[PDB]
Amino acid sequence: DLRLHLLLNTSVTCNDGSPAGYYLKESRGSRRWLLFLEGGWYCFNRENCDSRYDTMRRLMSSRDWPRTRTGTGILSSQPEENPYWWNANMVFIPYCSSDVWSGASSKSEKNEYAFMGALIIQEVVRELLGRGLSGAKVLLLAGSSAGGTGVLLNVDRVAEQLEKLGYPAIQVRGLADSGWFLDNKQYRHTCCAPTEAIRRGIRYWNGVVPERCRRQFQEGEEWNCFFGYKVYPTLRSPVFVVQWLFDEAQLTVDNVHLPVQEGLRLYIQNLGRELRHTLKDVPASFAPACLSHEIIIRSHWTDVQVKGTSLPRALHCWDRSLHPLKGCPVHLVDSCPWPHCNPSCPTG
Ligand SMILES: *[C@@H]1O[C@H](CO)[C@@H](O)[C@H](O)[C@H]1NC(C)=O
Repeated sequence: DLRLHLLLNTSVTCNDGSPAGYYLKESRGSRRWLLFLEGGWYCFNRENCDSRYDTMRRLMSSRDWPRTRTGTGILSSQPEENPYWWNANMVFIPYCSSDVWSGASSKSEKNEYAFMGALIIQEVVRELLGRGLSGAKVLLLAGSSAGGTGVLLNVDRVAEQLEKLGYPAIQVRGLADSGWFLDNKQYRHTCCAPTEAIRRGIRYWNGVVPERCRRQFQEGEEWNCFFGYKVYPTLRSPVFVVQWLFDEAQLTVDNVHLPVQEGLRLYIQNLGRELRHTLKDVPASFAPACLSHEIIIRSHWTDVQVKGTSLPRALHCWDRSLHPLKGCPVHLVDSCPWPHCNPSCPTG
């Protein structure tokens, strides 16, 4: 029910130079817009991007994209599946730039691949203004995994872009799902250490980060802005953070692969404690004590609860807060210390 549109500006491309695009389901009565950034890791040199092109080509190219996609979770148009924003205009932006949505570089005689993630978002926003976004009251930029980090890197640029295009009434907000990572010590050492790979990626991609964060960390240190707890305080747009306390991707880059003995037990408990600590001053957040990865486009996303409140409810309470609320909380972080100490955790 979401229909493919390739970008009219065909200079804004996926990795291999094919045009980027978006899937759109309009809702005629609605002034709410949901733009969702797909995730799927990244690549950061010629050799690992070549490998990704062999076996993950849909993440690098639009050549084989289907004409439609079915919206699931927060992208579902059915109230039964999506209590939050079922009647919104929905946009799914495929991740085909392998750059955590940060890149601003074209394929050229010096570049085998194009890394245009940041420009893809800008161009989607620009072309949507002629399809009804000009009349929007709220634009929620959402995303899972690398797309969740992409929200953090791009939400304020979308707000700046709309302001400079003459649309200061559109309220831009962010929803970052499973994109809030820690640059912590690995349980065992190896690469991968995400700090080093992101450092190399930014140079390979011509990656860009939000301006205030860039000005804090300065040249050569912009990799810091890919880490939510560092970039979030620099952002002006309201951002709701969704993060499993024991995220599978975090554990993977930490070289944890699950009878747990004391060293690993303490490692996992300390990871949950550190994640919880970084969310202490994030007023809008949903952080269940589960070992999982992504939530908001999963069909059963309504099932998990923190302190008896589901994520669709928390997001609705967030909406109300942006118009504390009795019985409508927006800060929901588990305090129990082990995966699945919350009984509503996904089953697998
Ligand atoms: C196409 O996109 C590029 C890169 O974002 C930009 O420089 C150029 O002005 C755009 N052209 C049109 C016609 O939108």
